Amino acid sequence: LIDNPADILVIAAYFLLVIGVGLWSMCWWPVGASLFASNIGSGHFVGLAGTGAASGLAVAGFEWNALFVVLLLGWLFAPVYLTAGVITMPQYLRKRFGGRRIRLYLSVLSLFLYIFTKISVDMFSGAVFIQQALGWNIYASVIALLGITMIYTVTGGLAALMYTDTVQTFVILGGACILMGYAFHEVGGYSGLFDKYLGAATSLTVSEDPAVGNISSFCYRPRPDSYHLLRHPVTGDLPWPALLLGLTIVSGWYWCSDQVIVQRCLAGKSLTHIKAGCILCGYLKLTPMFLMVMPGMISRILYPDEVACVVPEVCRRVCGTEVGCSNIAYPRLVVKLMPNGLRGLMLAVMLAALMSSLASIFNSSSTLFTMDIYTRLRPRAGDRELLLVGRLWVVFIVVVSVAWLPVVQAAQGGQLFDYIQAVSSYLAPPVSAVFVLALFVPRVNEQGAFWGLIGGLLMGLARLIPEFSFGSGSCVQPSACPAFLCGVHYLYFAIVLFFCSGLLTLTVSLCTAPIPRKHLHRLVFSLRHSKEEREDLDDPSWARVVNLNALLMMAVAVFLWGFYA
Amino acid sequence: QPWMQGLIAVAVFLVLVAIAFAVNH
Repeated sequence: LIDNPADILVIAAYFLLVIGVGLWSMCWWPVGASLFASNIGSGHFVGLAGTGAASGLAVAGFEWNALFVVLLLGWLFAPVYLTAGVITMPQYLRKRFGGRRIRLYLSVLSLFLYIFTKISVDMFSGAVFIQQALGWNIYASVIALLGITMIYTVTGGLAALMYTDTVQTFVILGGACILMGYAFHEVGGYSGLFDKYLGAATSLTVSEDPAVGNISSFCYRPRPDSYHLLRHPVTGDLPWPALLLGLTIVSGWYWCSDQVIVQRCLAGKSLTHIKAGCILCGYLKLTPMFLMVMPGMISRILYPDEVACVVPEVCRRVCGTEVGCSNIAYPRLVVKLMPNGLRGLMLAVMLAALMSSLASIFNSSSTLFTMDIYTRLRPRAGDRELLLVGRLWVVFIVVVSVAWLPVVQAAQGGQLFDYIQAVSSYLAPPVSAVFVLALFVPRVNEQGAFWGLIGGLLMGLARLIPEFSFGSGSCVQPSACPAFLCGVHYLYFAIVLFFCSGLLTLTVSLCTAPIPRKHLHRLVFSLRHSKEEREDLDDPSWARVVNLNALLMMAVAVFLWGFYA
Repeated sequence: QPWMQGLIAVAVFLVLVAIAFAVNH
């Protein structure tokens, strides 16, 4: 419903200005802004809003545990990425363990998680945004998104992303604030939302498929525990013992092992400015509740027939998939509530962010592949061969991601955030456990760490592969997946995978002798400060102010946690 | 009420932080 002069003109103007900015290059605030830019992504918007609409308020605990994991990065992991002289987590692991097997496995795992949790997610979120605006098919939407991403990459926007990212982080937050205000005004305010959400449900809940038959209230009714982050520890959408503990693992893997954030963080003048950037990122990481989760609840309130679709046929007609329209909440909000003038600007900035992220991820994946896999499979290299290989790899990941859109659409009952977190938790906890063990216990050996990593990979695939093979579905058509394999919340499986990988790493490393201290100097957290050389393997008041600010941030975070408990 | 739980959590964490500082001392 954007086919009015007020919308197309603004979108075209916005894209033209972005291209011109890209073309021009052809001729505490920053650190925190860059850190939060990952959560500002439109994929994050869609996932969080859809999960909020589907379940309630609990999905914000993910973001606030990410606050507490950022106050773990800044004070525990950044100081070691500065005492080891290393930059990225795989570089720390290579320096500490040596060899090349660990680095090659990490490169392959990073490429897989880029294709699954980032590339496919961004493509699907852009497709959902375009479908909810132009009413297009998912494949046409992703084709258009890919085309505009190509224009972005060739006009040189990835060479001027400085002036299209850290100032787009203010247009996608002003638009988010304005849309939050509009949604709250439409729903009657804070109290209006909290009175109305529990009573918002679909009216078309019968279905004509004999097997489905009548649909139970449990599925089209909002969860009774929809206003509490502390869901039941066993029968809960987000088992709180996992939302806290079993997420700190995955979120630590992200903010301590995701090259984007690790390097954006290490791009600070001092450790007392990296801490301040982390503090500001945390305060800005408390905002996603009010900006995306509760607006998703308002989306469910205003558009139950669409967002709260429960009938398979209605859900196929609305979502495009029969599982559920959870992940169209924010797109529906944007395309319906906001005015005809600013709606186009909001959609343009969202799509520009999605395609900028896609371009950055394509470039990063090409660089990683060329410099870590083909560089070893053919040491001869050659610039022409490397460029051809990079372009062919971009084509390959684009094709595979396009072939993954149905799975992203139907994953975890149609909840994009649940899909992202499941794919993460099924592959991250192993590397997180290996990294933590390497940081803390010096007994870890290189071959032991590699064997632990690969064992965690195998035992996490033993749950990722069958889950996608059998599907997830919803109450209406529950998947025919084994109970013992599928019932356990993916975060509980995250904890189990973390601990199993740790136990395997200890078992393997205890078989052989440890690496001497000459290769551990200034690498272990317990031996950071030694004032001795190594053989390699190939303030007074500002600090107090930063500490007090961190304490204030934690106090605010715990206040909000208790308020929404 | 919810603000009561928020204040309870804030007080609990402040007490824990004070205990940690005392242990450091």
